[PDB]
Amino acid sequence: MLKQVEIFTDGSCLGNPGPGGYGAILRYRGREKTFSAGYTRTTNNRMELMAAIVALEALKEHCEVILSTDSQYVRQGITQWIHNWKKRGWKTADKKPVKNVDLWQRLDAALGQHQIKWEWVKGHAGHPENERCDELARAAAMNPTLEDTGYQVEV
Ligand SMILES: [Mg+2]
Ligand SMILES: [Mg+2]
Repeated sequence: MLKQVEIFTDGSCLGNPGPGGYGAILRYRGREKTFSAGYTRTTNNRMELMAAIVALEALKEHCEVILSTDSQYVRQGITQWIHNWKKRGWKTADKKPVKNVDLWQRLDAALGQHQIKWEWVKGHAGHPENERCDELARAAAMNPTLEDTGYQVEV
């Protein structure tokens, strides 16, 4: 049997683009570990991906992971887009590079490490760990210390 683990994720961004941060909680046997960092210019959706990437990459063995997020962007990519990407070489139908391909490829690499069950929640109301992830992400966005070196500025 695989170790069973729970991960909760959220991103936060003060603009589009603007300062942003991610927040994640990894829970195993009651014990909780938190992850967060802040970036000077980024987007909310890139921070949503970073939260999942960082928490999954922390795992040192193959796990069964219950992954909970309210991000409709992450949900659309996981359930609607990534199957096209893997057939098309990570390009659009116009043979153009897909947006945020650097983070989507990193997330896909981390996801392939584990047995993943996704828990798509509707919001933060009633989900205390997801609310705490939002607090972690917002706190980092208010004290950014890194550059989002993979963000291709759109403006
Ligand atoms: Mg969010
Ligand atoms: Mg948020």
